[PDB]
Amino acid sequence: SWRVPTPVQELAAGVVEPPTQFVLQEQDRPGSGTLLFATDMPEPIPVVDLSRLAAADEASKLRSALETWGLFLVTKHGIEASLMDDVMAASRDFFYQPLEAKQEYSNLIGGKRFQMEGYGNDMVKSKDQILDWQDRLQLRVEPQDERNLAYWPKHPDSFRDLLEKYASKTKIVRNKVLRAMGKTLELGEDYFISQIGDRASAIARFNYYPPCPRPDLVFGIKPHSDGGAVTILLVDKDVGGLQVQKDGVWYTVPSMPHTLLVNLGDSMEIMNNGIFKSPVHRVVTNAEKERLSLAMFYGVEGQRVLEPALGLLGEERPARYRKIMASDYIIGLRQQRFIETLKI
Ligand SMILES: CS(=O)(=O)c1ccc(C(O)=C2C(=O)CCCC2=O)c([N+](=O)[O-])c1
Ligand SMILES: O=C(O)CCC(=O)C(=O)O
Ligand SMILES: [Co+2]
Repeated sequence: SWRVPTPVQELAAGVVEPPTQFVLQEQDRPGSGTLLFATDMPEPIPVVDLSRLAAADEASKLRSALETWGLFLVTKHGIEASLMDDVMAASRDFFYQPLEAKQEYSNLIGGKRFQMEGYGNDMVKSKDQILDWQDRLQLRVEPQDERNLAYWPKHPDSFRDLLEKYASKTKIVRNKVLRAMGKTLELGEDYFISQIGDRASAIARFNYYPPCPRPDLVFGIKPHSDGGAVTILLVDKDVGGLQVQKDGVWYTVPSMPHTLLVNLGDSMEIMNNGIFKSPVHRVVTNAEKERLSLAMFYGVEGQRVLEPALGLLGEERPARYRKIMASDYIIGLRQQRFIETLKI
């Protein structure tokens, strides 16, 4: 039974204690037993005006942010507040539907076996696995010919249209960030555009974190780094919870309305020879309100061999990561963090 979890939104309704499968060992808890989860992020806060990324001072801000945090907030990103609010409303609308309606999109293929795409939870591997306090709807967006539209919610009926339009807007953001990164690494503005390739990948993950009566005991999403090249994250109504690790310390990622958060993923850490790192991040829950986010994961095409860019290497700049085909990295990332296995 334990390999077929009931959605946390159901298990959380009205409870005053988290069920045992969500409770972390005391030393793993946010605050490690206590109620102080994270430190405020010190100034300067990493914020990048995406419309001015060709100005030298703005490019410098992007570089500083990537060296320091591996992530940054973006303003002037070209996405209407109306579209951001509507795509997150469509997500909320879906999660508020009855369990049996959402389960038509279940990622448990016969109610028993996990796959990534669909509505439900991440894979449960071992009965001792501590589960995260969240549900998610995860969908293949690109390459468009690999989509399985049977997993895309039909209600509200504008869900697909809104996701398609939003993702076309975050793809613009992806391209601007990647071009700025090729330039600052002196690899050519185009370098990462060519890396992701014609069949560049895009996955949409709608996260739903129910309120938790004991946020000191659980993770909304456990510490992790993302697997792709860059992630573009939208947090609905800027509800707090997202935290980033730097030097063993957990820092609150600040909220800014109508902004996006851009963070690097493991594929970029490999490609850029670890000059910038893929940041480890987590979500802590709260007692008062649900929290919703939409992560757009952008990665390289499946056949691309991930390796440190030749332009970053030389006699005194050895490769720090071993070569691996992108699809094999993602599979290995699924089944000690996985990117450490690639270090040489
Ligand atoms: C959830 S994740 O481990 O960050 C994550 C998982 C899979 C993918 C994605 O499907 C890609 C391709 O399909 C296969 C090659 C690698 C590439 O990454 C992404 N992505 O496109 O960014 C992220
Ligand atoms: O909900 C968030 O703010 C973070 C989501 C996240 O880390 C992920 O979906 O990989
Ligand atoms: Co993440």
